[PDB]
Amino acid sequence: AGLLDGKRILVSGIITDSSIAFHIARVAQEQGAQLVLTGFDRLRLIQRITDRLPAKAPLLELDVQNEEHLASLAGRVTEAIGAGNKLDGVVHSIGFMPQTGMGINPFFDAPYADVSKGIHISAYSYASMAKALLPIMNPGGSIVGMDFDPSRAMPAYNWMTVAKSALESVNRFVAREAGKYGVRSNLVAAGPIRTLAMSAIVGGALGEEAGAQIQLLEEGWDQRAPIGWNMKDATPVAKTVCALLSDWLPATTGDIIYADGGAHTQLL
Amino acid sequence: AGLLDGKRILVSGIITDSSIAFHIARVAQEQGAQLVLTGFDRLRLIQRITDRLPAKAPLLELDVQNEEHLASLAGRVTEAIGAGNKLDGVVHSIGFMPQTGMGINPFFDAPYADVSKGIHISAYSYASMAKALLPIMNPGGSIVGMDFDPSRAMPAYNWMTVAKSALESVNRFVAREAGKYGVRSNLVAAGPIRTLAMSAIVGGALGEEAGAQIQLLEEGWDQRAPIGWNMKDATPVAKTVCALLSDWLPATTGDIIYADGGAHTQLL
Amino acid sequence: AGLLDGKRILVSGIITDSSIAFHIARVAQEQGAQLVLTGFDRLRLIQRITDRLPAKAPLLELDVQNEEHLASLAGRVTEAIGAGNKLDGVVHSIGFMPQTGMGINPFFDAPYADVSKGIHISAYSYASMAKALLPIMNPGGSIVGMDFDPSRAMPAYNWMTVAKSALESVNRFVAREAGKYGVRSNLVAAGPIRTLAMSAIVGGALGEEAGAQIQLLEEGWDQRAPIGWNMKDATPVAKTVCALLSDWLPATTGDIIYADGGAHTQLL
Amino acid sequence: AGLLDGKRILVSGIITDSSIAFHIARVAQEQGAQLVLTGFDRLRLIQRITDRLPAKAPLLELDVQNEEHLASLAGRVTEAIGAGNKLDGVVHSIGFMPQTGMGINPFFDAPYADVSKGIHISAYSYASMAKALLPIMNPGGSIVGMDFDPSRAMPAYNWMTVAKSALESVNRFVAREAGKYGVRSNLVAAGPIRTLAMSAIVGGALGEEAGAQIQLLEEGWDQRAPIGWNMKDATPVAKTVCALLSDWLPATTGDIIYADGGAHTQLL
Ligand SMILES: NC(=O)c1ccc[n+]([C@@H]2O[C@H](COP(=O)([O-])OP(=O)(O)OC[C@H]3O[C@@H](n4cnc5c(N)ncnc54)[C@H](O)[C@@H]3O)[C@@H](O)[C@H]2O)c1
Ligand SMILES: NC(=O)c1ccc[n+]([C@@H]2O[C@H](COP(=O)([O-])OP(=O)(O)OC[C@H]3O[C@@H](n4cnc5c(N)ncnc54)[C@H](O)[C@@H]3O)[C@@H](O)[C@H]2O)c1
Ligand SMILES: NC(=O)c1ccc[n+]([C@@H]2O[C@H](COP(=O)([O-])OP(=O)(O)OC[C@H]3O[C@@H](n4cnc5c(N)ncnc54)[C@H](O)[C@@H]3O)[C@@H](O)[C@H]2O)c1
Ligand SMILES: NC(=O)c1ccc[n+]([C@@H]2O[C@H](COP(=O)([O-])OP(=O)(O)OC[C@H]3O[C@@H](n4cnc5c(N)ncnc54)[C@H](O)[C@@H]3O)[C@@H](O)[C@H]2O)c1
Ligand SMILES: O=C(NCc1cccnc1)NC1CCN(c2ncccn2)CC1
Ligand SMILES: O=C(NCc1cccnc1)NC1CCN(c2ncccn2)CC1
Ligand SMILES: O=C(NCc1cccnc1)NC1CCN(c2ncccn2)CC1
Ligand SMILES: O=C(NCc1cccnc1)NC1CCN(c2ncccn2)CC1
Repeated sequence: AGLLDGKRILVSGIITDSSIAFHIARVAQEQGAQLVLTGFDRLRLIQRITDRLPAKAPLLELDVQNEEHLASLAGRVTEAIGAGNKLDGVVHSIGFMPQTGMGINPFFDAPYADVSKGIHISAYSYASMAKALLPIMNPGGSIVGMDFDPSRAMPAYNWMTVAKSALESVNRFVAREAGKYGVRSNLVAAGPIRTLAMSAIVGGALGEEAGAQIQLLEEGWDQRAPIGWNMKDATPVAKTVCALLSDWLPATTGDIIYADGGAHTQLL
Repeated sequence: AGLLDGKRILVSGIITDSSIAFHIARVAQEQGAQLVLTGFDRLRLIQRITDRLPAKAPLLELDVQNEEHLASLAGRVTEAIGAGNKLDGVVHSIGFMPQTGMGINPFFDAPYADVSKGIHISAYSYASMAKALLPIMNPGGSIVGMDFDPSRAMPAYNWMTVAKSALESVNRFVAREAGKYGVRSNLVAAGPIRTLAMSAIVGGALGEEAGAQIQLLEEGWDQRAPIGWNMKDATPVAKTVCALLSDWLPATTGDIIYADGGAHTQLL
Repeated sequence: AGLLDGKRILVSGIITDSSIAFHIARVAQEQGAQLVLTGFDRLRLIQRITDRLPAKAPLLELDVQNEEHLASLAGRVTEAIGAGNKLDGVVHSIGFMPQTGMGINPFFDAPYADVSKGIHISAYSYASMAKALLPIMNPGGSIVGMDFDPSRAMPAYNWMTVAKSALESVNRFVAREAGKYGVRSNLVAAGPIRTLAMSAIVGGALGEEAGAQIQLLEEGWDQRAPIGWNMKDATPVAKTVCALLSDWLPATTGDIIYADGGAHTQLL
Repeated sequence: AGLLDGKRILVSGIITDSSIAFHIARVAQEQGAQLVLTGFDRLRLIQRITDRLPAKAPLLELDVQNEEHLASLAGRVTEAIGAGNKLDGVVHSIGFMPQTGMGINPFFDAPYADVSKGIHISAYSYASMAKALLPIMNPGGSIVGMDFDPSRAMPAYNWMTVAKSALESVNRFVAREAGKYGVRSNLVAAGPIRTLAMSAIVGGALGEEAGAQIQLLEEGWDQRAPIGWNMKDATPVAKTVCALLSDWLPATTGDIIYADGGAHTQLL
């Protein structure tokens, strides 16, 4: 009798046990959803990590920059869920920006080849995934992507902020296409989460200046948030994604839900 | 095993069977919530209307302009739910603007005494209700109010648009105070709903010009909405309010959720 | 050969030599404008203060809460500028909120009579002034009001923030009416300025807590602003108001121009 | 005694007599500015077109995708304005999106190679130009770029809307870097202008459906604008760019000024 009882949902973006997608997958399974998982490059690691989920789920390879992977995706998902069955939900939890684009060097020194790779994976792929999966989605379905509020500039995040501004625009166009299938498209703008990569940045992987800036930036959320913010807890973010995958927000599309403790609503 | 199983929720704003609050109350009861209702002026009518809800609920008198009604509210609610029990949710579904403020005459011709009455009932009362009820709310609780997107000016809505801009500001301050109690505060910005008063305006109760403008304004929503908009169906709005009252959006506060078919995200 | 050569402009809001309106008036006169000034309550003080402006200007009494003052305003201005002449510009630099509404006590403890007085003077009066003066304004004319960004909640500003949210909504409706006369209506959202009242608040006139919060709040602007922010210098704000009064922003109306050093565009 | 008397300004983006940059260049020269022009690919055509400007100006070749052109730009500008002299202003009026990205085919059918080329020219190049020219800019200087409001999705504009969302984000980061030189960075969001390319689209160059959608979209501006909108008149847009290049908006940076007749402030 869970929130997502009987729903078939595809979850992308698991790489480690600290991935936001790992927590989305765990909460969705606790709420009765039947999952299909997609992974990039390190498939042996991803299978070993996902063995720790409450229930066993099939794992499919998906590199969003690979045209062949995207062209065969719908057929591979149909084989995993069985003929005559369709998806009720899709979770995009994919992001990447080369070090040159995220504070290892000044904003002006990031080459366009690096920025373009980052925009392909972080923004264009949201449209790529919707194109591939909408023909195998049921009416009343839901597509959810992960965002980080880019309305104002900030230190070190640099070109990844630009990629998120592009993603928010892409989401509004995806909602127009998804609407024809009776499917909603929305993003969850989360507060900062201490994943393995974020902890490494704070530890100085992109230089001391960038590390100090990210640490101070992350600390501002708990101070501003009227209900506080715990960067070591991904469960409130996972619950918000599940709310959008459910039948309980049926009139919301092309939109952004903020799971940030209310920090974006307060100046100080 | 409903979305709101075991929750004690106060619902204000029922006047007829077409009130948005009537639909919020019905959905909340179908989802296992135990309600307390508040009504203004026509208590015999409200009792007769609420006899049609799935379950019987106690009805309390509340005029938000009456200081005595607000001062005794917490004690009257405690008597209705029993000593030692507290509320888990509060629904503000209250609004009013005199005819002079809503298109019966030009924008510049509305006297301040009329505008002030409208702002008292539609915006200040959101803070009044939170002040009265937060001392009897449990941690993890939720306060929800009804909004109509006022970010851009529009024909005929006139000073009620100004009252909604004030309400959105009030909501951000209420979230600061509610946070100290472990309580969230949010608004649902709904698309237009054909209540008795809205149908009367379309029928020309505020003059032909205002009626023609409101009819054309309301018709724009379904055209712009990627998933469409049915002004004769309040159920998607009621479901969204219940989503905010639940434990499934635990990191959202001082915010606005749009239940408008995605119309605010599209230009044409 | 100044920016405003030959223009007839009404400037409201002068009380002391630290008033934002005093600096707007000085810059407008240096740029060739012919002024008419309006003052409230302390007319002997205002005449003595305005004797320090580069040129002598007629001073008229205007209490925005007084219906008689507003009804006679157009006739009194016509007498001052001469029959057959009209205004090219209007500056609204009026604001007030009782101490109960600005941090001397908690947000929930401000009585509605006090909040209503504050909203009348700070927001409704923008519509009152436009109603009185549009019949004596030339096509190509400009109305400008003073704003303080209220999109996010902040400590101590409390109900004055709510009044500014209402003012921004009022400005969008005033633009609809002013457009029929070929007149623009806009607001300037300024960064914090150390006027006599603001210095007194920092000095603890509204209590130590409010003073400490306002001081820290004000200090954040210079840190966030890419070009910095000097709270002791009103000249950049006065120049921005003159830009809107000129013929150089002819396609901007119902809008907000930010003269805050770019602080609102940066998170940290 | 013009608005820009004695200022040295670089203007990019002239291709025909209908280019927005042609009108910016003409108004800047009428206001006393000394110009340097940059052109792409068709240099013989651009020289012939710019012979019609009020004053003769040097023309330099600049393809924003060419690393060599950008590396030599500052030296070539210094040679044109003379040693010991620096620029006071820079105008970015550059945009491009392949037909696949602007309605000749569905949104999902635009290949990433085409979208990436469009984002390089329309958004990344704003950062490229600032990097090349800031070392030869005077304190008090100004950088201005051209925008088209992308906050909401719209028919046919498709991936060019996504490119504008990226440009707005880039502008906020450019303001951080430019601030170190005492230079402002802002965008002008203009209403639709009937350039040669826009007239060809309305005439069906990108298919009948796209043409019909663009014509209806463009027609909405004049209806919504409180002061109206003339798509055949670029002079109000050129005046707004000159206002930002002047000393009259000295506290505005990382921002957007809307020269759209106030259309973005009104729903209907
Ligand atoms: N961590 C935070 O503070 C935070 C906050 C808000 C939003 N987000 C967003 O949440 C999402 C998930 O990030 P995360 O923080 O969990 O980090 P993560 O490293 O755990 O997840 C990112 C995922 O992207 C995948 N990926 C990269 N390139 C790919 C490609 N070519 N094809 C397919 N998959 C590819 C990686 O394999 C990985 O699984 C991202 O969109 C991120 O921007 C993160
Ligand atoms: N109908 C729409 O199109 C629409 C759309 C979005 C939001 N809303 C908002 O939803 C809310 C509910 O409105 P509705 O459309 O259901 O209409 P409604 O007439 O059914 O409800 C408004 C309620 O306000 C109550 N009220 C008025 N003055 C009061 C006072 N002094 N004290 C206490 N209660 C008082 C009335 O008794 C009534 O129950 C309002 O805030 C309205 O602005 C309506
Ligand atoms: N000082 C700041 O930090 C700051 C920043 C942004 C915006 N503002 C705004 O600028 C405007 C001017 O304020 P200021 O800071 O120069 O302070 P101020 O005290 O010098 O000016 C406010 C003016 O309002 C007038 N006023 C009050 N009640 C009135 C009434 N009933 N009728 C007519 N006039 C009345 C006062 O006489 C005074 O001249 C206000 O709208 C204020 O909110 C101030
Ligand atoms: N026309 C409108 O309705 C409208 C409205 C708002 C904003 N804009 C924006 O105004 C700007 C100017 O466009 P326009 O409408 O005057 O059209 P336009 O065709 O006259 O100008 C665009 C310019 O971009 C140049 N360009 C293209 N690729 C280039 C490259 N690789 N290197 C250098 N220059 C390159 C072209 O040569 C041309 O001069 C664009 O950013 C456009 O998006 C246009
Ligand atoms: O989006 C975020 N974090 C949000 C944030 C911003 C500021 C402060 N705290 C948190 N992280 C993603 C994670 C995936 N990516 C990545 N991972 C590995 C290598 C390269 N890139 C891109 C960045
Ligand atoms: O907020 C709305 N409607 C939203 C809307 C706007 C534009 C087009 N369609 C819908 N209605 C409320 C209802 C309660 N009020 C009221 N009721 C009775 C008498 C006076 N006022 C105030 C107005
Ligand atoms: O709007 C402002 N200041 C903006 C601000 C906000 C936060 C930090 N720094 C600056 N001041 C006005 C001034 C006129 N008013 C007033 N004056 C006298 C007595 C009562 N009220 C109302 C408030
Ligand atoms: O940005 C605009 N127009 C704004 C607009 C949007 C919707 C309705 N009316 C106007 N035009 C530019 C012009 C330069 N570009 C271009 N030119 C030639 C070939 C390819 N691309 C890119 C598009």
